[PDB]
Amino acid sequence: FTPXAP
Amino acid sequence: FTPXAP
Amino acid sequence: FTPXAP
Amino acid sequence: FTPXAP
Amino acid sequence: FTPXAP
Amino acid sequence: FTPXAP
Amino acid sequence: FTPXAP
Amino acid sequence: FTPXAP
Amino acid sequence: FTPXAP
Amino acid sequence: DIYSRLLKERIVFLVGPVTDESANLVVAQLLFLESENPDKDIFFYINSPGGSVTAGMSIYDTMNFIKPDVSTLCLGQAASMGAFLLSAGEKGKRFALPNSRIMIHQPLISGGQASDIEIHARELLKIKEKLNRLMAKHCDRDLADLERDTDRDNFMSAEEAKEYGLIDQILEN
Amino acid sequence: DIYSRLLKERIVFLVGPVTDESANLVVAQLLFLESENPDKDIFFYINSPGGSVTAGMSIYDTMNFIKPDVSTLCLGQAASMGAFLLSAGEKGKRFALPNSRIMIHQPLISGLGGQASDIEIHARELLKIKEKLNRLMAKHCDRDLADLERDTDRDNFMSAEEAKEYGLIDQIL
Amino acid sequence: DIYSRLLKERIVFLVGPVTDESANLVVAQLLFLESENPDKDIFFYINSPGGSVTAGMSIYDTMNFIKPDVSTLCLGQAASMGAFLLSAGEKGKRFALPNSRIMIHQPLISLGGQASDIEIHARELLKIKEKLNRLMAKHCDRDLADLERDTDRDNFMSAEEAKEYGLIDQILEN
Amino acid sequence: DIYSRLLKERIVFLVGPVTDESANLVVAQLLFLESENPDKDIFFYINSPGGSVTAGMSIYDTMNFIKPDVSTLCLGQAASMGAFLLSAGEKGKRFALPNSRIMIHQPLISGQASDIEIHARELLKIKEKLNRLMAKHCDRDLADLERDTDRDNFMSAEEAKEYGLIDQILE
Amino acid sequence: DIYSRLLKERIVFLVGPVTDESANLVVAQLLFLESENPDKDIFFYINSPGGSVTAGMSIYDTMNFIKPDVSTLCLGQAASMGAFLLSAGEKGKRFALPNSRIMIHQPLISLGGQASDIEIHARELLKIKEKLNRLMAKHCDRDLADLERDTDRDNFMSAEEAKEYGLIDQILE
Amino acid sequence: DIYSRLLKERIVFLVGPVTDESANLVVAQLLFLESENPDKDIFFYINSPGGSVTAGMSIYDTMNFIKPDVSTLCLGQAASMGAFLLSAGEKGKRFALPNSRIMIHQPLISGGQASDIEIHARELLKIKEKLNRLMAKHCDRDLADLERDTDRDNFMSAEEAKEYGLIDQILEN
Amino acid sequence: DIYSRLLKERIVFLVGPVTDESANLVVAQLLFLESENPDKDIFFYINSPGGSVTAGMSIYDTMNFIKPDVSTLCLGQAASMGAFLLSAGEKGKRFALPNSRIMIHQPLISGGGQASDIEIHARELLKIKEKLNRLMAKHCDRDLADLERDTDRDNFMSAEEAKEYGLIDQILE
Amino acid sequence: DIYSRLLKERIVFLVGPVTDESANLVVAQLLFLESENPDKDIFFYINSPGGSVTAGMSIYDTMNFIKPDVSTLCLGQAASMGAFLLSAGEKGKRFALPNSRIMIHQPLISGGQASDIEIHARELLKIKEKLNRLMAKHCDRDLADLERDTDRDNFMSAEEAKEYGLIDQILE
Amino acid sequence: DIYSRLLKERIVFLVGPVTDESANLVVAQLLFLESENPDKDIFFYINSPGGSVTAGMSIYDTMNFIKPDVSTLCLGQAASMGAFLLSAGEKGKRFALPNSRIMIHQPLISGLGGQASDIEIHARELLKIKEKLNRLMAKHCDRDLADLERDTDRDNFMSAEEAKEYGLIDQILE
Amino acid sequence: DIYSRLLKERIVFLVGPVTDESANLVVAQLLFLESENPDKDIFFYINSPGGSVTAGMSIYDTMNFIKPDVSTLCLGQAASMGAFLLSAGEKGKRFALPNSRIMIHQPLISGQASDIEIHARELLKIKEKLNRLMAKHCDRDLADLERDTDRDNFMSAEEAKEYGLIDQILEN
Amino acid sequence: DIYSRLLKERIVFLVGPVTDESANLVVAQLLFLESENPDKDIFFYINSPGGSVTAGMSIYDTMNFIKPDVSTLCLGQAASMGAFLLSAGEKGKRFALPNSRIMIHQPLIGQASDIEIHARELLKIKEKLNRLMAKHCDRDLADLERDTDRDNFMSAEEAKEYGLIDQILEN
Ligand SMILES: *C(=O)CCCCCCC
Ligand SMILES: *C(=O)CCCCCCC
Ligand SMILES: *C(=O)CCCCCCC
Ligand SMILES: *C(=O)CCCCCCC
Ligand SMILES: *C(=O)CCCCCCC
Ligand SMILES: *C(=O)CCCCCCC
Ligand SMILES: *C(=O)CCCCCCC
Ligand SMILES: *C(=O)CCCCCCC
Ligand SMILES: *C(=O)CCCCCCC
Repeated sequence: FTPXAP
Repeated sequence: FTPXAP
Repeated sequence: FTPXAP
Repeated sequence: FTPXAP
Repeated sequence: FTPXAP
Repeated sequence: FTPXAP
Repeated sequence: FTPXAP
Repeated sequence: FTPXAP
Repeated sequence: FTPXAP
Repeated sequence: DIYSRLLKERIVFLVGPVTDESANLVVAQLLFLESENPDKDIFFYINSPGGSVTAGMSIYDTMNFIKPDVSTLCLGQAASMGAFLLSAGEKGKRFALPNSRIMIHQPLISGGQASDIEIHARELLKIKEKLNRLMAKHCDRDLADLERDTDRDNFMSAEEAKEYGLIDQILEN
Repeated sequence: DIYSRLLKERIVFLVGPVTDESANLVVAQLLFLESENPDKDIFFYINSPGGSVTAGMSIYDTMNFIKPDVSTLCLGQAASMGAFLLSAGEKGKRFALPNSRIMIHQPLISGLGGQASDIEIHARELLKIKEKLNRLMAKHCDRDLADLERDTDRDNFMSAEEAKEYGLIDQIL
Repeated sequence: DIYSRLLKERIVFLVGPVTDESANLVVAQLLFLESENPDKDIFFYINSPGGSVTAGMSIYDTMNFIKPDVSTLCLGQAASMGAFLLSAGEKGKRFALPNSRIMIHQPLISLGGQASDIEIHARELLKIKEKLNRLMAKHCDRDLADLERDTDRDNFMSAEEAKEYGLIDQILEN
Repeated sequence: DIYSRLLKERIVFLVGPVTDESANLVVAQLLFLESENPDKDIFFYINSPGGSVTAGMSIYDTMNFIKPDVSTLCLGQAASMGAFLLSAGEKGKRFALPNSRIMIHQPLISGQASDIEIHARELLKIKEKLNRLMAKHCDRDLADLERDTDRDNFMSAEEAKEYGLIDQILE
Repeated sequence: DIYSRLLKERIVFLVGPVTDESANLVVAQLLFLESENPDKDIFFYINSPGGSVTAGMSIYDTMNFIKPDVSTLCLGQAASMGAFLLSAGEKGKRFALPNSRIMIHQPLISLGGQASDIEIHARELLKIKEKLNRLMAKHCDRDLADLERDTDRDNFMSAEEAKEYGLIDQILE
Repeated sequence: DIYSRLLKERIVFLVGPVTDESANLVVAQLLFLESENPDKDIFFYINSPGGSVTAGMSIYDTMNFIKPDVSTLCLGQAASMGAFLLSAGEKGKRFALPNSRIMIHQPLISGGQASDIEIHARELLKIKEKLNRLMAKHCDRDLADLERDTDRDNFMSAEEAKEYGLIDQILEN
Repeated sequence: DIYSRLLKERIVFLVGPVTDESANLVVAQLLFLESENPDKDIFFYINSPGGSVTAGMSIYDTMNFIKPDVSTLCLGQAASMGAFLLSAGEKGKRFALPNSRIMIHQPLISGGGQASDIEIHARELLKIKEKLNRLMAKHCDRDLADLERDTDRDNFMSAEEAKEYGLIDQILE
Repeated sequence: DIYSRLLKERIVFLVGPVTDESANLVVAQLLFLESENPDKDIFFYINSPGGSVTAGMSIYDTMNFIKPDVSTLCLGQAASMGAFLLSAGEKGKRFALPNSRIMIHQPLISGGQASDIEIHARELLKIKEKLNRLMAKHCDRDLADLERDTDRDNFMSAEEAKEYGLIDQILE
Repeated sequence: DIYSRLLKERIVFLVGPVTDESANLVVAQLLFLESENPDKDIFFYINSPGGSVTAGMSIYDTMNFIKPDVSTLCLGQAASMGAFLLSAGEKGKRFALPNSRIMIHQPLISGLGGQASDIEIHARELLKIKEKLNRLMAKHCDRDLADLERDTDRDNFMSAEEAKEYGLIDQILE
Repeated sequence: DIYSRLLKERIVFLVGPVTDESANLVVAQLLFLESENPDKDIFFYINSPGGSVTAGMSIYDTMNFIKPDVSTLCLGQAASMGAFLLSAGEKGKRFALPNSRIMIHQPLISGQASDIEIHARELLKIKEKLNRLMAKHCDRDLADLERDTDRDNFMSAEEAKEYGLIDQILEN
Repeated sequence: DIYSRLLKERIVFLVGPVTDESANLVVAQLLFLESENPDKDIFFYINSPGGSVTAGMSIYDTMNFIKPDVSTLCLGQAASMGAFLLSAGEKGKRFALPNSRIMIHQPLIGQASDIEIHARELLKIKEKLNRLMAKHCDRDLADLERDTDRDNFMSAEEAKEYGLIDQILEN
């Protein structure tokens, strides 16, 4: 899950 | 059952 | 059962 | 059971 | 069963 | 099983 | 779990 | 199991 | 388990 | 009750499977009815799929031992040990209802050591031959007929049972 | 004890499955009511899902053998052998209540069998039972054998009005 | 009931398995019939596949203790302890119906735990086996070796074979 | 009924397992038979494989409490608590039939270490009580019954008479 | 029957588990005996392994409410609620047979859903524990700390230990 | 593995019941070996009690379709469909070990409406007749021989099987 | 494989119930990722219905001990211990997907012995209940009393309600 | 692994019940070992309580068909068909360990029409007669001997099996 | 896999019940780590609800026999034999995570068996096991044997603070 | 696996019940280890509650047949056939860990009177055999072992050495 | 293996029930395919009878989060949460095979307080599912409240008219 996690 | 039994 | 018992 | 109960 | 009980 | 199979 | 194990 | 098998 | 097993 | 009161008319029932309990209840009623009058016919009404050979034999020997004739009548069905008992009635007084069914077959089973299985197999084959012989007597036929015709389940209509020698008369409306 | 007050009025009930036990209870009452009066009607009330073909046949043959007319009345439902016995009442005296249900079908088995020979034997017996039941019910309904063969192929549910049209009952109370 | 009316004629039934409860019902009736008349025979009708040894011994010992002769009759079958009680009737008064069946065999079981306990129970079972063979040999007027040989496995007998063996005295005919 | 007629002759039966229910029926008949006549003997016929030790103890204490002597007779078998009750009859009046069987054995069973100790301690107390009382019945020592019930002890009528558990074998 | 004749001597039995069914059967007999004569002692014979605490309380409160003294006697055993009821007899009239056994222990179950519900039932179980320990301490004229110690685990007692403990008054030879 | 090394020499095994899975495993190996060399014989080793007639027919049709001769060999036993496949080997190349067992019998199974039971009974009898005819061909016997001899379970030694026509040679020590 | 490929990007999964196996597998991956690079955040993806409290606590304490920030992200659902671990992520880096669901509740048992033992375990369960409320109040920056009210029964929360409550920081695109 | 390392020295194991697959694994190894060298002895180690008679017969016929002598050795126990296969080793090359146990007994079983029960009972007695006769030859005794001595469970020490003729030599 | 990479750093896990299988798996790793270097500490991570006394005793003796100091760490929980083994680590190197719980109690059995003599035997063995564990764990905790006798009478749940106060661990890790 | 590395130091394990299956693995490893070097000791680590008598006997005879001394060590427990095998190690090379436990007892278990007698006799033969052999292992009188195995007999390590069942307790 | 070769072409399968385990496998493959190339479409083949709503929501939120268009295709059937995910494909790129079957329905599954809570939670799920699928189908919410009231079986063509798929793939 980027951005932001990662 | 008559006649004949009985 | 006679004769003979009884 | 007597005596004593009854 | 006598004799002897009863 | 030879002879004969094979 | 260092420090200290290890 | 030797001797003797084998 | 040494000494002595082994 | 009412089975009571049919018993008062010298009618005995066998309904459902032949077991040690069904048999000794039937045997007791036979002994009682002979006691009340050893010279009047008794009427053995059968609606049974079969059951224990030894229990059926206990009824059978009782039917033959007492003085009164044991008339048999099949209502619903008489199969295996039940058909055996039906055929055991006094000859001339074995009856069936028009849509009754009869079935006959060789013995059936639902052992440990080979020696023990050998023993119980002989006992089963002795039973098969005894039953085939007796029913050949009941039907006035050859043992070979009964041997051939009990090999598998043999369903008979009331008219086929009368031809076979298994009953004497089909009762009519 | 309520059931005996109805039996004194010559009402016999069949409630629940047709089994050897329930069947023979009905037969005993039929025989009992005839002895008390061979000249008055008997009223056979049926609320049953069906049951054993042979056990029902013992009821059927008794209904046809005795001197009294056996009137039949359906309350709740009459299915399979239950419907068969309903259609077997004296013609003109087969009744159903307005919300009664009738259902007819060919025979069926829960399970079966072991060897191909044995399964063949029991297939034939079951097809014989099927043809007999269709023939008899074709007569009860004053209908063609071809009609009943068509109409029992699968489960056939009928209202009281559908059953009266069919010939299976006579009128609705 | 009708079974009550059979007791008025001094007939007692054993139908089905020999259990503590069926046994004591028979024992009580034997004491009762003796109470009513110590001088008339009693008639013990047997149709049983067998059952408990100890329950059978309780019936057996009562048959032997009372003054009245206990006549025995087999209808259907008498197997294992049922045949034992059949053979135990007063000699001359043991009967079977023409198609009755008799079976005799050594004790059977279906065991427990430690080797000590199993030796104890095997030894008890052999004592039971030997007692039953000795008593049966006496009832049949045969050698213990006959009953030892002939009970090794299930031994099924027709009524005529049972009379030949010494277990019954007469077959009752049509 | 047949059993009512036997009770009229002061015969009480224990047939089958010793349970609270079978025990209290015997206890009821004992108190009743004493009520009917405290001066005639009672005859306790036993055919039992054993059962509850506590339930048997209720029969035992009742046998010892009432005025009438309670004669015991074993028919079929008297095992475990059944043998205990057999040996508890009035000495001189404990009988067995010729082919009766007597069996005696130590107690048998089929949480926390503390709870396990407690029940072990109670089981050994029950074992010791039964061995002691039966030694008293046989006029032998506690050590005797401890040795002879260590595993299952099957006895004929003559072995039971020799042991002191019965007095006489009926012809 | 036999139990009928014992009741006319004002003897009531509790044999087996303490259930709602056995307890109210005891309560009914206690009321009936008081009804026939409110001034003669009642004799409560107990052979029980224990059972429902709530059902036991219904017997207990009945024993304490009625006019007659309820003597208790232990034969065989009195364990858990059975021992509670035994100790509940009229003081001076609580007896045991020489080889009777008494057992007392803290409550036991065989919880639960949410922690709040478990807290509630845990607290309710401890109130039951303390209530029975407090009441029994009064029966025995001992301190609650004594009963807490001695019911912590199963406490088996001979009749002599029970009399020494204060749980019965006197042992009948 | 070692079984892979046996396939390397054109040996295919059927061990245990013939099921769709085991049958198709044999089929895959037969096609595979023919792919590797359509001109060398294949050796089909059979130790099987039988199973699915359908799965066996899948093996059978594959044996007859491929170019290579499929020699069959029985070790242990070949019963029902196992015996069928054994007898189906190339004539002159069907072998059994000295203490092998062969058994042949008519089809056996262990349904619903009378129509459905008739349908399946008729299908089972076609299977019986088909299996009898094919095996009559395999053994060079009259169809009446197989109809007679498969009526019930027919256990055969290797010499009884060689004489029957089901195998050709018995391999010897 | 694929889950091993997510681990190279420092993604750790907790999928399904929290048990001793899944917990220490998560712990092992957390220790592993820290050794490889103690300075990069770790991303703990949670889709879990809850599970063992002690097993979840080992994950939790591992999350707090290691040097890397542990971001938590809810996909699918985070219930009971799953919600606890989700809220335990590094403040500022706790995420949920738009249709994620969060649920929090007091401890629960499915299904003891003596009142002393029941009390001890009830006391243990209430300690766990109180510990869980306090830690979750710290995670959510709320008063202990809020969480005591809000875990009393099952508390289902949308992703928006979860961030409003303080349980996550950020709902992704 | 170790069991294949034992196979390199021409050692074959039968451990546990005799089933179609434990049997066909043994048959496959026997054919393999003969393939590797048709002229060296094979050593068949047996620790088995028994099992399928037909499954055992396939091993038995394989032992007798292949060219190599099959030496047998009992460790732990050889019972029923396990005792059968033990006795079937090359005479002079059947061994047991000192505390081995041998057991022999007649066949035993755990159905339909009387005609069908007769067929299966007769087949059971033929199997009984075949096993007794074959084992009588292995022991240089008679069929009647084996009928007497398998009538019930017959447990034998290693020393009793050598006296009986089922093994040749106890290894110590 | 990851667990072998943890073994390279001389970490041994015990996760779940202590069984003959898990115990000998741990024992092999302890002997292996000693073989690779007898002079570096070993780290025994424990998350276990307990299990078999003999299987745990097998791990215990290996910890005491080998030359390396065996540090123990509790994560999740260490209950019964798990708590015993935690307390068995080298003094000064027994650790717990902040929210770990330790539980100690006397032995317990599922459910007993045979004759009264046999039950006496097994009760006696059980009380011997009970006393040995109380004696040994008091030594691990540097307490009076009487303290452990009182405190394991029933299930004794401890927080990490409580386990350190009790003497079962040396230090809580943060 | 590490267990192979224990095998390279000539360590053989028996963990859990003694079965035909676990027993023959132990037997196979012993034979392999003799093959690798018949002059170096083998160290048999035992943690077992017992199991099959015949399966244990197959291990037993293998310990006695192979040339290398088989040292035994009890860790955790050695009960029934496990204690038997422990006691069978080379005299002077039977060890126990300080808190291991040993238990010995007479044989235990889980038709026709003739069949029950046959199995009762075989059970008593096994009992007497085990008692005699254990007397030889422990240098004791047969009367000791008959009395001392009548019921379950639990022994600490110090008691097992005193009994003659092991020789030395490992202390470090 | 064969499923590995299908993933190389950016095909992910969902076959059988939607569980936490199968759902996370699809989520992982979605994340993997995007990282391999965020600019090529992904093809989601669905043959599922349904399953866990939360587990399906996990896939759904991933489908909407990642950059690539997620094409969906029904083969065999797409029922319950499977139908939800089918309808969730990138619009214009939702496909079905000619004899596929689509079924849509409402969600289906202590103390009264606890039962109220879960009834309320189930009703939220029902309303969310109807609202989202109405958006997926470009239909009015009342249609979905009516048409998911009981099991609603749809052919591929009824599904295309409903707004649930875009194309039926021809032959
Ligand atoms: C969130 O965007 C996670 C992405 C993971 C990519 C790695 C795929 C193996
Ligand atoms: C045949 O018609 C029998 C009739 C029986 C009448 C007796 C009434 C209970
Ligand atoms: C043998 O014939 C016995 C007859 C007894 C008749 C009494 C009827 C109840
Ligand atoms: C105590 O001895 C009580 C006796 C009661 C007798 C009543 C009659 C059953
Ligand atoms: C011993 O002979 C007992 C006899 C009892 C007779 C009474 C019959 C009811
Ligand atoms: C018959 O003798 C066949 C032997 C095959 C040997 C090949 C080994 C795999
Ligand atoms: C405590 O910090 C232990 C860390 C272990 C790291 C090794 C990773 C495989
Ligand atoms: C008998 O001594 C057999 C020995 C076999 C050794 C091979 C090593 C695996
Ligand atoms: C006893 O000290 C044994 C040690 C074994 C060391 C090597 C482990 C692979």
